[PDB]
Amino acid sequence: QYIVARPVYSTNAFEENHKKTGRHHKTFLDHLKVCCSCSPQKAKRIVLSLFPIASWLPAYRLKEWLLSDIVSGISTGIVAVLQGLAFALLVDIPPVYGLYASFFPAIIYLFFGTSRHISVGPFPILSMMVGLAVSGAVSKAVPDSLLDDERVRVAAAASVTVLSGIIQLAFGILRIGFVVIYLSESLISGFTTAAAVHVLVSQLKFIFQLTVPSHTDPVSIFKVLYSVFSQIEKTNIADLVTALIVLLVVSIVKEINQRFKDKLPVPIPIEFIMTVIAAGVSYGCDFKNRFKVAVVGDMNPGFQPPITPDVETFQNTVGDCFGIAMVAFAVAFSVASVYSLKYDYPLDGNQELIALGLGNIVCGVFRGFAGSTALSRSAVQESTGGKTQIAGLIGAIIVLIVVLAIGFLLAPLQKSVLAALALGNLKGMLMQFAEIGRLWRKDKYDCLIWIMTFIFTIVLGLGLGLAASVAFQLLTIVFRTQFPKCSTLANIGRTNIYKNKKDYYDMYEPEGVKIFRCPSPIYFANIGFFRRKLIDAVGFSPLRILRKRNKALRKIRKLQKQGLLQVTPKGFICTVDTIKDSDEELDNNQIEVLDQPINTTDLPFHIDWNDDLPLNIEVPKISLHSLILDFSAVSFLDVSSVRGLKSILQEFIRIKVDVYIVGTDDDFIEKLNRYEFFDGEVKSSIFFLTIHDAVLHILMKKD
Amino acid sequence: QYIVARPVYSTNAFEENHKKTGRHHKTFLDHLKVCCSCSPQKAKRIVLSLFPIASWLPAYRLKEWLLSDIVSGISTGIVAVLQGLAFALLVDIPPVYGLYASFFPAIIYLFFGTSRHISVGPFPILSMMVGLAVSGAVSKAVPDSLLDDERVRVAAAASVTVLSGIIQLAFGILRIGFVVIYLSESLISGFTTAAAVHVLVSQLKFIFQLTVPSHTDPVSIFKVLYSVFSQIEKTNIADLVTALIVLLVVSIVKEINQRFKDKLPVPIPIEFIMTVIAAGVSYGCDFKNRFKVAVVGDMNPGFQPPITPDVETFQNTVGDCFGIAMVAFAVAFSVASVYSLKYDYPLDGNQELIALGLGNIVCGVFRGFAGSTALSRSAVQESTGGKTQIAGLIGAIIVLIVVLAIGFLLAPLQKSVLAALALGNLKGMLMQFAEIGRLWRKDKYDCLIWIMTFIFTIVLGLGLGLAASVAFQLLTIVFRTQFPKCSTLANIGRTNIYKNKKDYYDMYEPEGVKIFRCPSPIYFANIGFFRRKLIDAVGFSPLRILRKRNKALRKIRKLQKQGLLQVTPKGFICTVDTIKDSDEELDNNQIEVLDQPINTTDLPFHIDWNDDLPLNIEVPKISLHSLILDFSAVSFLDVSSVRGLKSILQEFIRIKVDVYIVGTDDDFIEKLNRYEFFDGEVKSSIFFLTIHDAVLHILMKKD
Ligand SMILES: CC(C)CCC[C@@H](C)[C@H]1CC[C@H]2[C@@H]3CC=C4C[C@@H](OC(=O)CCC(=O)O)CC[C@]4(C)[C@H]3CC[C@]12C
Ligand SMILES: CC(C)CCC[C@@H](C)[C@H]1CC[C@H]2[C@@H]3CC=C4C[C@@H](OC(=O)CCC(=O)O)CC[C@]4(C)[C@H]3CC[C@]12C
Ligand SMILES: CC(C)CCC[C@@H](C)[C@H]1CC[C@H]2[C@@H]3CC=C4C[C@@H](OC(=O)CCC(=O)O)CC[C@]4(C)[C@H]3CC[C@]12C
Ligand SMILES: CC(C)CCC[C@@H](C)[C@H]1CC[C@H]2[C@@H]3CC=C4C[C@@H](OC(=O)CCC(=O)O)CC[C@]4(C)[C@H]3CC[C@]12C
Ligand SMILES: CC(C)CCC[C@@H](C)[C@H]1CC[C@H]2[C@@H]3CC=C4C[C@@H](OC(=O)CCC(=O)O)CC[C@]4(C)[C@H]3CC[C@]12C
Ligand SMILES: CC(C)CCC[C@@H](C)[C@H]1CC[C@H]2[C@@H]3CC=C4C[C@@H](OC(=O)CCC(=O)O)CC[C@]4(C)[C@H]3CC[C@]12C
Ligand SMILES: CC(C)CCC[C@@H](C)[C@H]1CC[C@H]2[C@@H]3CC=C4C[C@@H](OC(=O)CCC(=O)O)CC[C@]4(C)[C@H]3CC[C@]12C
Ligand SMILES: CC(C)CCC[C@@H](C)[C@H]1CC[C@H]2[C@@H]3CC=C4C[C@@H](OC(=O)CCC(=O)O)CC[C@]4(C)[C@H]3CC[C@]12C
Ligand SMILES: Cc1c(CC(=O)O)c(=O)oc2c(C)c(OCc3cccc(Br)c3)ccc12
Ligand SMILES: Cc1c(CC(=O)O)c(=O)oc2c(C)c(OCc3cccc(Br)c3)ccc12
Repeated sequence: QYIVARPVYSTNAFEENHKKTGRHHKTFLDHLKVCCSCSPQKAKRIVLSLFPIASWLPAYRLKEWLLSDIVSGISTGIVAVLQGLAFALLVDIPPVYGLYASFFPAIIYLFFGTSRHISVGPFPILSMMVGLAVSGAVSKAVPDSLLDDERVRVAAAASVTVLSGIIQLAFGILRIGFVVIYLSESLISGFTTAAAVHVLVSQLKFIFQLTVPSHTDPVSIFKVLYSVFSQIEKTNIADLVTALIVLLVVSIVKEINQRFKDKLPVPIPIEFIMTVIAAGVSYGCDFKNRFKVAVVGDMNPGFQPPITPDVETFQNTVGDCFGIAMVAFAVAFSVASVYSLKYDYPLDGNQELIALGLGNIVCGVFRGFAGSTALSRSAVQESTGGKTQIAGLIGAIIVLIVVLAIGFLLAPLQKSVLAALALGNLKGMLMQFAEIGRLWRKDKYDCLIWIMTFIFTIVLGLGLGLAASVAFQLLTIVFRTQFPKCSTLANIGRTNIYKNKKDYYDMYEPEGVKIFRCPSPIYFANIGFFRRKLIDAVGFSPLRILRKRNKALRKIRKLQKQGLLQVTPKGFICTVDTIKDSDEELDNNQIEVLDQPINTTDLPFHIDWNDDLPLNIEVPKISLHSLILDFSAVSFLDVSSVRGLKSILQEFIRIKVDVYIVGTDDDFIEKLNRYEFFDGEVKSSIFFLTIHDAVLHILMKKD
Repeated sequence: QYIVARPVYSTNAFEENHKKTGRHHKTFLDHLKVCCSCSPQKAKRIVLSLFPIASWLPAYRLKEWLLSDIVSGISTGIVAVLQGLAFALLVDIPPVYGLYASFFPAIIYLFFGTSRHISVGPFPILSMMVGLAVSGAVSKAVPDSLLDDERVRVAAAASVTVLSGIIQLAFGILRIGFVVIYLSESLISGFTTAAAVHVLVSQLKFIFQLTVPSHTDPVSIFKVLYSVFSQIEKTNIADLVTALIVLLVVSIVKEINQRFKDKLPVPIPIEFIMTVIAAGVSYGCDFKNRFKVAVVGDMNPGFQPPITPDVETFQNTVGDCFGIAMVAFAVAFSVASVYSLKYDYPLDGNQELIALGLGNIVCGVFRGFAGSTALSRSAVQESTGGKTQIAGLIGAIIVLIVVLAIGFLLAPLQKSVLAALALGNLKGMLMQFAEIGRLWRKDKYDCLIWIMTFIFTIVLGLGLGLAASVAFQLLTIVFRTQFPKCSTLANIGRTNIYKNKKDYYDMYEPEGVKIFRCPSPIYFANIGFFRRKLIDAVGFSPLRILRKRNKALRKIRKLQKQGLLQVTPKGFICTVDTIKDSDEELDNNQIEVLDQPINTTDLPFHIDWNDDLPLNIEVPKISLHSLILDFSAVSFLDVSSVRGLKSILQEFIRIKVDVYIVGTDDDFIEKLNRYEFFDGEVKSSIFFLTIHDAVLHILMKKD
């Protein structure tokens, strides 16, 4: 049974009775001293962190990993070259550079990445942001045949990717890799759904084989839809039907692969065996002159010389570069986190940012585009049996083999099989659409975040949609605690349990005592509402009572000066039957005098202010004689709430009702001590430990 | 003394023992029914709210107000015409329209405003924002002698003010007048400081009588500084010296007016006598040909015909219109709130928005600009003795008299005495600069908001700086609770008081029990940090323990299948001296099997998992056998934190350690019931009332 026999504490007698350890809080000098205190072990640890490869390469086990690693590397390399060919078209650049986006960063990641399962490269939505940023750049560059336009587009892509990599490297160096926590789960869901719809709309111009002008940021998806639906009559029926059949069978075989896992190890690489089928069917049968199907151009073999990034493209695409870098880092961290949790190894987000930045910089310098890990490719690599990043090495080797020697294949490719392959990974993100119902029935509040994120992204394009969604998500925090369900507490069962005042039957509030609870932190957006709710719950504005008391005191002093009232130690003689009620109206610049606290030290009679006054003065009465604030859920006050709380406490103290604050820990009172909260009026003895402690102290003091 | 004797409760037995009132929460149908249920009393109340004038005109007391009201009206009218002349110059439009901005809205406010002390009109910040919006509008309008430029500027000003009034009216209709609470006190202070610097820089082109191009939003103050400092040699020494002397005398007299209040009622109207002596000195002595001082042009008497607002200017300045409307409403509410608190009358924010919108619309339709209440003018009107809005009527009457009959005056005005008068009321706002020190020594977190607001406003111009600062402040809200000071609790004095684990000496944690406290709400930005801190405090990742236990069970089952181990009710025979340790490496797509909950029902021996296992299995031991989460400060969980909490609770329950949640009220458990938090695993019996209740229940269950 709950049995306690302790003295009543008030966090002041408690501090005296129980001494503290007196821990020294960390200053600013010692922090700098300890981070700047270089040591050989610290240097070795920081170097190993900056070069994670040396951490695990000597620890590689050469018996149970090589076969699985090489198989996964081959499979992920094939899927990576196919995905690069598909994704390079989203930027309206020649597909050759796609191989670079699937080759250069991954190699760099091998020597700087900390994860062990993801497969670095391009993923479709990042490619779409690259394309949007490029279309913005070329349309804004001041001017000083189509191959020239393609070359300037690829130059813009390289520049934008180099700047994105520079931004990622700068973020990683500054050790601000904790930014990824500002993106909620609901915002991520909404962004994934909107991105799914965006990629579905953007692949249409390849499924139908039409020509669309490169649209811009303000409203992109709807413009692409309009321009692609205005020219249905100019479609290619053969390309449409082949895209539909390959997409349908790819989805079917993906469903079979997901359904059958135990009986089917090393899942069927339908992508390779089907791109080869499409290539073989196109070859010989000539789906380039018998039909008018667009075909991937002749691949020019060999690498390309690096080009310095353009300063003008840096200047014109800064905000979109910030956006693309943040999206890339967030996607990579979210993809790697699941595998890290599954296999239980440490993950360094900041090192991930550094590796991504270096990979992006290297790839962009060599005419590629921004890269990360792709969920579909990473899932393929892991499920095939990927163990370490050596699978990434084998994938890069396969991509290099394709880009160097085996390049005249994939040349008769249908240029729509790639689009269907890219869009076939849309099952998860589109099926995620069934999240409005769950959130609405669950929380009714994160559903608002999801819907607003979806609408904002769809309207604004992913460059600005993410930022607007983040702003709205941050605003929803203030929205949640904008109107706290402030309540009045009361005793239950004549014990030390206190609950809401409209929830039970055998309740008993102590006489002249009202207990208030505000179950949310009080900051700039809450102090007004908290003050209004507290005043309404109490039943009277303390300032009004104080002003009325001051006016009554002034009237009494005036009557005493006129001699109509004689001051006695007990009461007054009141040598008047009835006065004419010559109430005075105080002008401006003098009403503030009524705000001052009342001190009747001159008058021997201690006026009760609650029974009655001579000559029938107003003097409104108050039954409440003590107030306890249940600050058990208050988590932080900064400035405005502190000023409001100080004003409220001064107002209550001045009308001669004590106020007690209950439930706060030592950290809260320590923090409040800095705000100059305490002074000659609001002492430090108003803080207590538990509501029952406060009420017991009140009862002891009163009688 | 603190005496209590009650049974141990767990918010489930407590619910059964103490029945609830069963209050019916308001639905969506009843809310609509009650707001749509029109009633004659409700209609009368809503009409009186929509026309607050009829509320107080019959209640006017024509014995003690009329003299003070008329005096205040005359004084505020003189100061209002002077201020309008000064402020209209900030928009680079002829000063005539300034009178309109000081006349039209105020009259409208008389029939729609609810405040009783403020004086409606233009204030220099709103004029500057109008000027910036106009300069943006004319520079962006597609094209289809100097007076034509002035006429198009005034047309743009009228259009932008009409749109701002429309926005204000729309906001007031929608009853969203609570937006004004999103602006903290620190943000307000920073904005006022930056705006003081802005007005000081923008009055320079009049302080010296030069010519400056109308700069734009991106960086305005610095551009004006450069273009005004490149032409110091083209100044007017007479204008400079006269502006300096009028500034000096007005500052000195303001100082003596603040210092001397009791001995000097109805404060000296220094502005009126100063401008009249400046005009008299200019007249006759001809400060227009003896010197080259720019003067106010010949006033064209009479009103002007209304012009329809321009659609092109409407669409070109939507965002700046939103910004100016919000700034105007916030300024008016902040100015009126102080007086409402001083005189204790009801104040309606939504009605204030409606009145401001109607006034702005009427003024803009009649060729004026945006209007609000100015702190200087309102303070003058109140301190002179203003009692109600009739003083506003008298001020509007004086302005009308000036604009109709006495208009040839103020023509020999010096066009810099007005600038000096406008800038002389800046001391009380520039003295806010000494707020960085107070905040830094006080809170160290709102000082960041103040500095960021100052920098953002200075760099970006007010219209964008306000929005950027609001976004940063909303981000700071998350910043405060991004890294909660998570702590471990322990008993104090062998009683029901629990405190931090590094703050006392005679502490006693119960055996195998760790109590965790997270003193901040857990949302998307906190669940990862909370989980990491909790796991670190406990000392082991539960998932690792569960996986190792599952691996050990699989190995034991394999040995039993091979027959090397014989299962007995107590222990095993273990018919092997030592095995070769043929540890198996589980491949991918099968590791998740180790994640499944443990269930050794088939084996009769209940494995303790803490003493020892045959054949020297790893099986890490855990001393902790019960965990209590002090959810006394948790205020809200939405989705992501709920998912993380469910995962953590499942992980802990599966490794056979009970988990209890303590301190939450009925509202929190009711809310958590919706998130599908409870199921067959995490029952509803894990919630308790107090930490001592939880530990007492643990002790009772254990022994
Ligand atoms: C609060 C929620 C609803 C988000 C706010 C939505 C606005 C930011 C969107 C909605 C409608 C959009 C407009 C809809 C149509 C157009 C026309 C469009 O012009 C073209 O047709 C350009 C063609 C070309 O040059 O290729 C330029 C963007 C614009 C003004 C859009 C700008 C962005 C707007 C205002
Ligand atoms: C979230 C809120 C804003 C509700 C969404 C409303 C939509 C139904 C509206 C808002 C913006 C509108 C679009 C604004 C601009 C365009 C582009 C316009 O096409 C062009 O300008 C032609 C391009 C060219 O040929 O250069 C066709 C109409 C369309 C898709 C509009 C279709 C209807 C849209 C999507
Ligand atoms: C976390 C921080 C450190 C990352 C910021 C990214 C910088 C590495 C980028 C972003 C803005 C870039 C600048 C944007 C604009 C210019 C002006 C440009 O000057 C010109 O020659 C202008 C050309 C013209 O306008 O005619 C020189 C490069 C520079 C400094 C850029 C250099 C690279 C900068 C600093
Ligand atoms: C995330 C935190 C830790 C750092 C964020 C820093 C950025 C918000 C700032 C830092 C420097 C800024 C840049 C400084 C200089 C320039 C060049 C500027 O271009 C010009 O100088 C144009 C001049 C002309 O047109 O005459 C465009 C803005 C930009 C890219 C700025 C963009 C915003 C930047 C990257
Ligand atoms: C991160 C915090 C601390 C500061 C916020 C950074 C940006 C929001 C600001 C800082 C520097 C600003 C830039 C500074 C200089 C210019 C040049 C300016 O162009 C001119 O001055 C053209 C006129 C002329 O120079 O003749 C256009 C705005 C711009 C790009 C500014 C845009 C807004 C920027 C990037
Ligand atoms: C704390 C940081 C983030 C912001 C403050 C930095 C300032 C010291 C810099 C940043 C942008 C600069 C401005 C960028 C552009 C211009 C416009 C330029 O206007 C002109 O007349 C240029 C044309 C010419 O004179 O040839 C004058 C300098 C100025 C105000 C610069 C002055 C110095 C500024 C304000
Ligand atoms: C729900 C509440 C918050 C409503 C708030 C009001 C504003 C959002 C409305 C009121 C007036 C509206 C404007 C009134 C007139 C027009 C002209 C209209 O026509 C054009 O400018 C296009 C034709 C052309 O090119 O001339 C475009 C929308 C716009 C700017 C409107 C945009 C939306 C505004 C600002
Ligand atoms: C704050 C909440 C309560 C309401 C938010 C509404 C605004 C953010 C939206 C609603 C309607 C929008 C307007 C709808 C239409 C247009 C016309 C658009 O111009 C064009 O379509 C130009 C097309 C061309 O030039 O061909 C410019 C933006 C604007 C004013 C939009 C600006 C953003 C507005 C005011
Ligand atoms: C394009 C894409 C694909 C297509 C493919 O990989 O083939 C996918 O499968 O998953 C995605 C996921 C899960 C995404 O969310 C990650 C995220 C985390 C934090 C902030 C933000 Br913003 C985004 C974003 C894009 C994709
Ligand atoms: C122009 C101006 C003058 C000049 C004069 O009247 O002579 C003044 O004296 O005070 C001001 C104050 C105190 C201002 O802050 C009010 C505010 C409240 C809430 C949000 C925001 Br954003 C702003 C804004 C402008 C002025």
